[PDB]
Amino acid sequence: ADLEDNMETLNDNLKVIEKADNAAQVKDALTKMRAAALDAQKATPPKLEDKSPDSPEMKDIRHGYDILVGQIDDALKLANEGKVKEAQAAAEQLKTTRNAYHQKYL
Amino acid sequence: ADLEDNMETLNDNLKVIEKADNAAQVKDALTKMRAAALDAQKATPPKLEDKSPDSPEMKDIRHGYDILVGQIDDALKLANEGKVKEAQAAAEQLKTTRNAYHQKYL
Ligand code: HEM
Ligand code: HEM
Ligand SMILES: [Mg+2]
Ligand SMILES: [Mg+2]
Ligand SMILES: [Mg+2]
Repeated sequence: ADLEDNMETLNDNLKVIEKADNAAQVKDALTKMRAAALDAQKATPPKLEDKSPDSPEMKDIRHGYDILVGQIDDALKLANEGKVKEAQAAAEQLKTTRNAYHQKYL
Repeated sequence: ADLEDNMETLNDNLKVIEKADNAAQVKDALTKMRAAALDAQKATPPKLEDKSPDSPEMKDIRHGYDILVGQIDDALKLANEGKVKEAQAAAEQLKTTRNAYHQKYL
């Protein structure tokens, strides 16, 4: 899957976690967002096509995703304990990384 | 070095930044710090030895460092812009991150 597909998989699943009632739904959604994130990371965004492999940017965007996966595990750890609400909440913090990094790379 | 040294390097250098009066000292300290972090991140803390690298824990431990590294980077950039005060101020935010993950794994 490509970046356009990765982001799409992310957006959709964060939606699902909103409409989610039971724990499981929330888990399968994150499992998916964690896969997508890592993949997205292995990619090179159109605004960085020229940027060098180790450009400070390439390191920034890189780290960004590590923060996203980090926050996904946070909510994943919770969905696992069966704690919906808490995960759903912890899942919102993700919009903050989205905005912070989109602002810089979208 | 071992997790005992890396942290030594962090506690040592962090304080250096507080007593420093010019950007230069700050940047050098932060640079050393950034290293130590990436290093501590690669080791397994005693309290987590018998754990699995896929364990919820290792993920949270993994993340903490990512948070810290990002913070060292945000203060490092300010120092490269000569904001000795804004830089030190940012550095302060590191403690918050330490007290938090030390509670869980120290
Ligand atoms: C889970 C939170 C996130 C959501 C819901 C999300 C959602 C989206 C959506 C809907 C798009 C538009 C895709 C299109 O129009 O084809 C997009 C694009 C993009 N996102 Fe995210 N995103 C998230 C997190 C991130 C993060 C953390 C990064 C960077 C570390 C990132 C980097 C990008 C980039 C570079 C694009 C533009 C792709 C292109 O130019 O085709 N996104 N994202
Ligand atoms: C840059 C802010 C930090 C400072 C100044 C700091 C400082 C220290 C100091 C002085 C020690 C005691 C070492 C010893 O007694 O030998 C220590 C231990 C430790 N720190 Fe940090 N630390 C920081 C951040 C972190 C973070 C983010 C983590 C999260 C993984 C962490 C995890 C640990 C652990 C697990 C130990 C115990 C080592 C042991 O006794 O085996 N520290 N830290
Ligand atoms: Mg996908
Ligand atoms: Mg004092
Ligand atoms: Mg940053």
